[PDB]
Amino acid sequence: GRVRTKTVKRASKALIERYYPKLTLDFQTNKRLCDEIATIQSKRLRNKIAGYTTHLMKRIQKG
Amino acid sequence: SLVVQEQGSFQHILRLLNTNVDGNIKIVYALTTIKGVGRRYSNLVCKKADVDLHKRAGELTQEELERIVQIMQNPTHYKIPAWFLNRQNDITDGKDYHTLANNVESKLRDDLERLKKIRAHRGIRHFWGLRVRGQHTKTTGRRRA
Amino acid sequence: KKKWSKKSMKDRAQHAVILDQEKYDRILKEVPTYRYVSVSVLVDRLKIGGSLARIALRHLEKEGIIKPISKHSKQAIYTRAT
Amino acid sequence: ENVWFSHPRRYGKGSRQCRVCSSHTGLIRKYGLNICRQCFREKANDIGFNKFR
Amino acid sequence: LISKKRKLVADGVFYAELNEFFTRELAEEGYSGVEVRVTPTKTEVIIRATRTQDVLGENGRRINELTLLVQKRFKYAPGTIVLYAERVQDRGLSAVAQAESMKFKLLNGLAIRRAAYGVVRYVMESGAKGCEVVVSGKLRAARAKAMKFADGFLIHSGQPVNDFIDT
Amino acid sequence: VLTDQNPIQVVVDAITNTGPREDTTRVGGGGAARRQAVDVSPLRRVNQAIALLTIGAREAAFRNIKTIAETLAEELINAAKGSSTSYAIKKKDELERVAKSNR
Amino acid sequence: IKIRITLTSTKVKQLENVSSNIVKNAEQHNLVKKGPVRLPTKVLKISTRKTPNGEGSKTWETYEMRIHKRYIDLEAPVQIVKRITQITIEPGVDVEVVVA
Amino acid sequence: AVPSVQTFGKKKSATAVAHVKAGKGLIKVNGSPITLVEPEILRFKVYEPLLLVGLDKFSNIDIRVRVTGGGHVSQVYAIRQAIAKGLVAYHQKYVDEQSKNELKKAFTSYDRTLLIADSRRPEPKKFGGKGARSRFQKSYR
Amino acid sequence: PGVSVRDVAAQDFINAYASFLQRQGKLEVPGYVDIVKTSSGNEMPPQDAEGWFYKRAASVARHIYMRKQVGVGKLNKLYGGAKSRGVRPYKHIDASGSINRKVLQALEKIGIVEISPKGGRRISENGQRDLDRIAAQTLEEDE
RNA sequence: UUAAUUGCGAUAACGAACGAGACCUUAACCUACUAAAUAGUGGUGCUAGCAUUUGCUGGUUAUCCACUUCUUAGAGGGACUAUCGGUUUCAAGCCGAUGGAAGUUUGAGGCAAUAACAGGUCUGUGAUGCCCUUAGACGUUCUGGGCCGCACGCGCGCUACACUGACGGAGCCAGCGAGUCUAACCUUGGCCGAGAGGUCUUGGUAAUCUUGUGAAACUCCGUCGUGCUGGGGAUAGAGCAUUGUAAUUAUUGCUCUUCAACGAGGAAUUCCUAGUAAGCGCAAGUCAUCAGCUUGCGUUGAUUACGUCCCUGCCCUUUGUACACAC
Repeated sequence: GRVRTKTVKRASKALIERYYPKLTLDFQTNKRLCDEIATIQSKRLRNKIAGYTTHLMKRIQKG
Repeated sequence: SLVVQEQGSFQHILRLLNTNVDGNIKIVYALTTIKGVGRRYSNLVCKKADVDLHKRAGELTQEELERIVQIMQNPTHYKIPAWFLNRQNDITDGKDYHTLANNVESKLRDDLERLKKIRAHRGIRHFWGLRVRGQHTKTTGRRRA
Repeated sequence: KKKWSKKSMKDRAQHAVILDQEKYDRILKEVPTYRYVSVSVLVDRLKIGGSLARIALRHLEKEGIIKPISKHSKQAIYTRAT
Repeated sequence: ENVWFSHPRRYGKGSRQCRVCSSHTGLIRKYGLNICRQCFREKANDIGFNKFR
Repeated sequence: LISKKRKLVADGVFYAELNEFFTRELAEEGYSGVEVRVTPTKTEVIIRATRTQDVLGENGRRINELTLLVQKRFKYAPGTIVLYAERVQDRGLSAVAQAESMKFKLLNGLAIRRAAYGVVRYVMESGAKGCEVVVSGKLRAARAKAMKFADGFLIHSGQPVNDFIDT
Repeated sequence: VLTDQNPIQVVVDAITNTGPREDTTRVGGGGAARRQAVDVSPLRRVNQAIALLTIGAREAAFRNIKTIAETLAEELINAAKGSSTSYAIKKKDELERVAKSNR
Repeated sequence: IKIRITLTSTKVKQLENVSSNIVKNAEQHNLVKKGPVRLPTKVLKISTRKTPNGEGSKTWETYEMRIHKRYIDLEAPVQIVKRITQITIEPGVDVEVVVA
Repeated sequence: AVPSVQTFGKKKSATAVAHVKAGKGLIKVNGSPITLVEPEILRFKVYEPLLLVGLDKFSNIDIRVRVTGGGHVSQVYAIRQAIAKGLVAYHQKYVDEQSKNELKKAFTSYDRTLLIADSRRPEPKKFGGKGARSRFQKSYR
Repeated sequence: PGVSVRDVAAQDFINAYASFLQRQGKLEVPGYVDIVKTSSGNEMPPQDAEGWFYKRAASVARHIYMRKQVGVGKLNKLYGGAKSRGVRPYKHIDASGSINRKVLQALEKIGIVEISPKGGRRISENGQRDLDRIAAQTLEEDE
């Protein structure tokens, strides 16, 4: 289904907890830095993390 | 588009060698009522007799059939290559022939009896009524006796 | 022994296939007032043979009384000009 | 002497035998490897045939 | 002579044959696996063995006769088969070597429980993330049972089993 | 060639005329009690309206002289005009009638 | 001489590197040649039952072998071609040369 | 030096490649005119473009199509997609983008497959059944 | 206006060319026709007894023209169909080669078709030159 | 909320492992160091039609020239619930709006835990104890027989009961894939021959050879018209061929005669949610030619998808038990 797992949820949370000023709300500009900041062994996985990072970025933007 | 005047000469039935042959149907498929001549044989005998294929069994003259029956009786006379006939190289004679309305059962009895008299495997099978062409009798053929 | 059959009745259809003057001039005088004329229309109204229906249809278009609109096989759609 | 093996086995089902266990059933004659279906399963990995779908 | 399709499928059997041939005589020699190097008019066959001195023998006695076995098995021209043997590092990282080691220990008379505990302990020290051993059959009972030994974390499903797991 | 008005309208009038306005559904009850009448959605209407016209045509041209084209027309002619003899129409009110009794 | 070296390995990575270093090694001699031609992959499918006996649901496993054939066209003298092909020989890959 | 464009349309397994140039307003498929396939059901299918935007874009453009793969109805689908893309790509390179974005808007509104190749590829068959999802038969006694 | 072969219909061409061949009466058929099955899968011979060969010759003539090289076995496949093996499911069956072979050598005999390199037949110069009179009826009537 | 012990989160638990997922395989836009004339080629050479004005197809064989967008699949690629609209302690997330080779994880598949089953296989194994076993035997074979035998019942299946259909022309269009040493297999053309196969093989490290898969289905036009009829080799007889030291219980293919049951099949029952079902046929396994089976496939392409648990079974929880291999 649409739900994502811990391996992308904690990875996205860990990146934001550490790399907050380096990433931003847009997925495309977040993909380019996620694959160079964190060693991600899969194209599909790195896509998932970048999507959950920008998702929490939108939530952080409001409260 | 071609249209004809239909008279009383139309024959609702035809008498070919003591068998009732239907009128009001195609001549090619009317002759199939004879035992021994069917769709292909009627096609050939009608080609040899030069009868219009589009015409029915109604407007056919007596001469048109008399050649048709003559072809049926003696096919090898009209230079037939001996692969249309149903009885080639008869065991009793060795000469090319072709069975008739009543001859097909007579020779079928004759060719079945010779197997019976020699007590062959085929002959004892025909005497038994079981399958003779190797068909398994385990599954098929229960409601037949 | 049971054979599991129904064996319904029959209507004993009498489709004539060699047409005489009585049928020939009947269809000729009755091809008008027929909005839709086809092979099955002829046999189910003038009780002619199936091959007669298509042959007669070819005759009615050769001279020309019934004007065809669709010349497809397996379904012939002819109307009458007015 | 001549009758010890006189009946031919150069064709049919007796000619082919598994090149690993000599069995005559479940053989893979395609591509000329001629291993039985039981033994090919163990030897598929090292023969290069791998599961993908 | 043979299409490149059928030639390659015959290469695997030539390897599958060689792999099975080299697992029987060289059992006591700690044979692990073989690799075939194909060269124009030459064939290099490399053996990874536990005991190089045993697979070599006196004056190469134990390395030349097997070279003759493979030569006369597939009827190549003499001198086109070269046999090499090397000591393979990471003896615990090869499941084949460990499986034979348990097999020989069992044939010696050592208890199954201690032998299986020894191998997982040895594979522990060899640097493995995890190891698993199952000894199935009659164990102190006329009825068979398949009781297991393991440590670390294994993987069962997915592609990584095909590479990260040696069975 | 018949019904000189727009040919397409007849089909849509046929479909709009044989869509069952109400039918009855199966209710278990205490083993077996009754059937209950329920309304029919317009999408279900079109599903049944198309079906009955196409079922009638296939069953009418089967084993008879009539071609599947001409008999599928005669079902649409009577369905659009309203004759209570077309296969679609008879079944439509028959289902409606039974739903009325099994409200 | 119009040589045509051929390559009929199964491991794509072994094929792709050995073909890459066959072009760069031939180009470093400043000789004429064509780039690689990628022929369609030839998958060899062995569809077999999974069970050894004849009991159970009819389950089948389909093994596949991938065959990758590549040829490169060159026109180089043999006295340098022989020393070109035999070097950087790779295990598993099948690099072979033909004459005419 | 002749203004040309080569494009493609696709179907389930059919593929039509169109060579579109500034020619004499001719449309041809497989070496034969597109107007003479004449099965009277799919004549309008290949006619859909010129029937809805007219011949104002077909005056001085010659189009030749080579379709292969699939069946009769599939090839026709590919033919429509090939000629559709060719007119799209022709007004992309040479004619104003205004002409192209308006014909795409009309082609999309009429039929999405006039621009998008249908993504409905067949499903492979699996064992234990006659097809992809159908099974053989479950017998119980 | 411009003249070309394919710019005309395909269905009316095959019949019209056959009538051209039948009217001319130069195909030089030996005459053993209307005897053979015409296809082992076809259990009945052609209905058009007086024709069925002028059309077949017309059919192959257009077929060889649109192709480059064709063979006896290839045309058997093209004109073949499915054989009804009764209870057994249907299978593709090739046609008899004599009908196709002797319809091509007849085209050779009259000049329609010439032998070709690499094996097979080819549309000949004489075969194409008589298509102008064939298409004349089509172009005159509609324009 | 789950085509998810998937997550959000109260929290005597914390931190983990396996399983799920992730992973691996396909379709398809990179147009630049993924293409040979193994694919339309952009200009060679001319022939067969009309316009002397502007097409529609065939092509010797190492001059090529600003060569690659279709079955061919590497390197930053691409589709992550874009963004947005609404609903939920705004928590993970049902649902809609343009979008892009595609959006409920893209479709499909492989891989796939811990207990278990006296599940199946000793008839795959040269993997394994016992058998009045080591020169009359169950071992080793050779000839002839036979699951290839019929009162009957059952399971998986094939072809039909026809005008949306049979037959006769005719038009022709896919995709998986296979094919050569102690080789005559892959029927290409020039074997007159004529289903079948002997002559010759001119034939590619199998895109240029079978096969530009050149096929069945399908689809202008005509033959019978509703009948146990052209829906009929189901069952017999007669003959013609090739593989097979050898077919008589048809090996298989081919030609000829008659209708046999069968006329939307009872209770019952199976499979099925998309280019699926269903129709259709082809390659491969088997194979000494020729298999109604399987595996793959590809051609033509149907009614609802806001589903429910009453329709037989799964998962979790709570509860009762006199059950414990356990209703």
